[PDB]
Order: sequence, then structure tokens, then C-alpha cells
Amino acid sequence: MNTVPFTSAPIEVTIGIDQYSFNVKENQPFHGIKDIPIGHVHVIHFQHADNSSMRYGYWFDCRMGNFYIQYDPKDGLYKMMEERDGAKFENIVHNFKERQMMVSYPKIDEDDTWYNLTEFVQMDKIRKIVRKDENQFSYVDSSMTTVQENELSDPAHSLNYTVINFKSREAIRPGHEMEDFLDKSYYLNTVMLQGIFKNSSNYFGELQFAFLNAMFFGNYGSSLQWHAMIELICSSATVPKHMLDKLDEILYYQIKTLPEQYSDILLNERVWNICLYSSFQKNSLHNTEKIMENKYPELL
Amino acid sequence: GAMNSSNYAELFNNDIKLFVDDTNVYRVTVHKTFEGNVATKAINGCIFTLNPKTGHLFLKIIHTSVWAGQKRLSQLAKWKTAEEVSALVRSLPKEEQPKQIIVTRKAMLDPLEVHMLDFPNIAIRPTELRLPFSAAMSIDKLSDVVMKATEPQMVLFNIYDDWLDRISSYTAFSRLTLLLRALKTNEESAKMILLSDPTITIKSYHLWPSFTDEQWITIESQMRDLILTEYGRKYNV
Ligand SMILES: CCOC(=O)/C(C#N)=C1/CCCCCN1
Repeated sequence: MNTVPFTSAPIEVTIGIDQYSFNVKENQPFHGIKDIPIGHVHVIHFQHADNSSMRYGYWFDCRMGNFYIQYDPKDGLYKMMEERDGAKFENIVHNFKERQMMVSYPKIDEDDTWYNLTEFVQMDKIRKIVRKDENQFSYVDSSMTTVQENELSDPAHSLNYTVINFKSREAIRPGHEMEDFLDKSYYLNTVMLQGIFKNSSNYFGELQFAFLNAMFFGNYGSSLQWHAMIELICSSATVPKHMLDKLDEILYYQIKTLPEQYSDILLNERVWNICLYSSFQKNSLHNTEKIMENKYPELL
Repeated sequence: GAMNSSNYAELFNNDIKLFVDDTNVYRVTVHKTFEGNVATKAINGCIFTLNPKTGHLFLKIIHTSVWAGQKRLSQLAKWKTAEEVSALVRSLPKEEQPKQIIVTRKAMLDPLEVHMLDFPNIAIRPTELRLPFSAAMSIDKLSDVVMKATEPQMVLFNIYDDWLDRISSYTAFSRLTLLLRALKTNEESAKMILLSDPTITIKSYHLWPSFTDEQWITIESQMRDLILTEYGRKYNV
């Protein structure tokens, strides 16, 4: 069980920790988050009371260092930092726990939600999508655009997701135009899986990360990426059976966790109706289809 | 984007462009089987690819053999069309390649866009104009070459005959669109109009009769009358 201590909470802010969130009042005696489960990536995210513009946050893994939050009054945000003095850090944390100035990461023992949303997400892969190498954690916010978005403007602050484009020479073999456009198996299995991702775990990890950035920060290009990666599997006639079965589980927990009131902007009607009802895999996503129909029948 | 009434001038500018019509690519006759079921028999078709400024028609004949053993023929026809248009472009010298290809039906956009990925600088565009190019098989000499073909074949025509010696391309395309709209609405009457006068002939190297300018005005008026008529006959007005 690890800890992310806070120097202080100078401004009123809703703090998120994974799928949990709580309100901290301006100058309330809040000194961070304890009992964070080890073995998973986490995200700690922020929305200022006074400017709901820019949700922002940090992906991190407590196995990779000791991290804390400190408000910067110049740049105007809560910043994650690393404390390299291990003894100074344990001593800080222990004083804050003794005086009980920390919230407890509030995981119910029955609850596998976070594991199920982050099964294939690895910090090392996140750090290749979010390029800021001097730090072991990664900043994301609502406004960051994706590399593909910039092609259609700051490269250092981009999300470098894998470019998927169904009408591209990468996706379409000369002489197999119709075949490859209607059945994307070649593009999924040879180009993407074997050539770029190497295995379906990396594929699913990026897919899961895209969804989480879309959900927690309303990052529009992440949502585009998540839907593209779903659609590429569903538009492929030939998909490993274990991938299909795992995709069904992945999406099921994603749809389960989405806020009900956000379904209108985080869910692309065209992609979902095609995946569940028209595509090759229309009959292969039983759990996802059943929750989608019982929770968002409007979209469909 | 799309091509509508606001930009007639762009059709006749000096940027090479082609209209592509796929409506006669996959043609069938529907009939009863001995068992009383229904079956189709395909007949030869054509891709109608037209430079509206020069009148050059690239008539790609689709021989029925191309459909043998194939499934989902109406979807395949759009991709076959795309493939043959892309092959045509690659066969033209760079300075003759089109800068835009306008498809007369939106279902062709994706097939053509995918076949032309090698040509990122050629714009693939839809149109809102209701062009009557499906009636191209009402032009006797075009119908004749398609039906007689025994193999795939490309045949080059000028759909305006010699008209550009005397009129502009905006007027030639307007006359062609008018003759074709009339042939599409009532082929018999349209054809009677064009041929009632035995003394006005079709030169061997032409598609349409050799009308003088005065006679074209009379002809063009008569086709309007026909289109307007049929439109009443149809709605009762
Ligand atoms: C049926 C007769 O149609 C036309 O004469 C016509 C059309 N559609 C146009 C628009 C295209 C460009 C030239 C202007 N004349």
C-alpha cells in the first residue's frame, strides 16, 4: 500500500484517484492519498472549482518511485513531483498519517473494476505515448491533441497514439483494395498486431489507456483513438478467438464504468451500431452488447 | 466538397476533370427459372467516364465474364469501376491526368478514394446535380459497341461530335445533359425527335445527327417540351 502525499491544498479542487473523487476546500488540511494498491498504474486528476476548463492529471506507478503533489501558484496547477530522498519521504508520510490528514484509497474488496480497466496498461507504454522522459509519471489534460490530430500543433505536448487510418496505403495492399477495405484482417493482424504492437496485450493496453484519458479528461482525440481500435478489430473477419473474448471483457467494464450522463459525447453511435450489429464480430461481443443495450439503448 | 448549382463555371475551367458514372457497369435481366424461381442474367455493361470540357468519353466496356464466380456483384461493380478508373488515370501521361474526379453517385466515393491512394493530389468529389448519364446506353452507337463486345475493351469517343467548333463546352454539356435527360424520361419520343427527318444523318464518325444551329434550337426546344410533358403525364398536371 503506497502513498501520494500533498504539500497542501491552496485552492478548491475536485481530486480524482482512479475512478474515485472527492472535494477539497480552499486551504483545507488535506495532505494526500494513502493505501493506494500496488501492482497497477494509477491516475490522479484535478478539476479546479473555479475553472472547470482543463481537467488534468498524472499517470504513475508507485513501484517506480516516491511521488507527491505540490500546488504551483505561478503555473496555477497541482503538480506531481518525485522525491528522491527515500528517508525524507517516509518521514513526511508517517507524520501525515499519524495526524490522519490523508484520504484512504477506498477500494472495496469485492471490486475488480480498476484491475479490469487497466489490465494491459503499463507505465512503460504510457511514457511512449506521453513523451516527457525526465519524469517517471505522465501528465495528460483535456486539451492535448494526438499526433494524428496534428496531421489534419505542439509536438512535445501531443498524445503519440498509434496512427490508424482505414483509407491509407498502410491499411490497403495494392491489388487488394476492396478486400482489405471491407475485411481489415490484414491491417489488424499483419500491419498492426505483428508489425507495430507485437502482441495483443500492447494493443489492448493502448486501447484501454485511450478510453481512460477520454473518460477522465474528456480528451477528444483519445476517444477517437479508442473507437478506432475497437472498429479495426470488429471490421476484421479473422481475429484470434482469445482476443475477441478479451475485447468483450475490456469493453464491458469500460461501458460499465462510464458516467451515465456522459454517454452522449464519449460514445460514437456509428462505431457502436456497426460493431454490435453490422461487423464481422457482431455476434462475438455478448457481454458488451448486453450491457450497451440495457444501459444505452438510445444510442442504438 | 460536393458539386452543385453554385459552381457550373468550375466544370468548364482549365483544370482537367472527369465525371464517372457507374450506373451501367452491372446490368442484368431478371427472369423465371424452370422451377419458378427468379434468377438474373448479366449483360455487358460500361463505365461512363467523361471530360465535360473536351467531350472525351473513355467508355470502358465491362464484359459479363468479369462477374463469373463472384458474389455481391452490385458491391463488386463499384470497386471494379474504381479499379478501372484508377487504371485509366495511371495510363494517362502526367499532364493529362485529372485533378478532380466527380462521381455521379456517392457510393463510389470510398471505392474510388481507396483505389486512388497513390494519387493524393487528385480530389474525389460527389455531386448534387442529378446528371442523366445512365441514359448513355440510349445512344445507339454506344449501346452497339457494348453489346457486341466479346472481351474487356476501352473505346474512345467524343460525346459532343464536332459541336465545340461552334459552341462552348458550357453549351455542349448543357445540350448533352438535355438530350440524355429526354432519352431517360421517354426514350421512344426522344429518339423519334432526333430522327424524324430522314435527310439529317449521323456521320459515321459521330454519335448524334448533323444538325445546323437553327435545327439544334428546334431540337433542343422539342426535348424540353418532351421533358415537361412526361413530367405532367407523370404527376397529372
Ligand atoms: C438537363 C439539362 O441540364 C443542364 O443543362 C445542366 C444540368 N444539370 C447544367 C448544369 C451543368 C453545367 C452547365 C449548365 N447546365
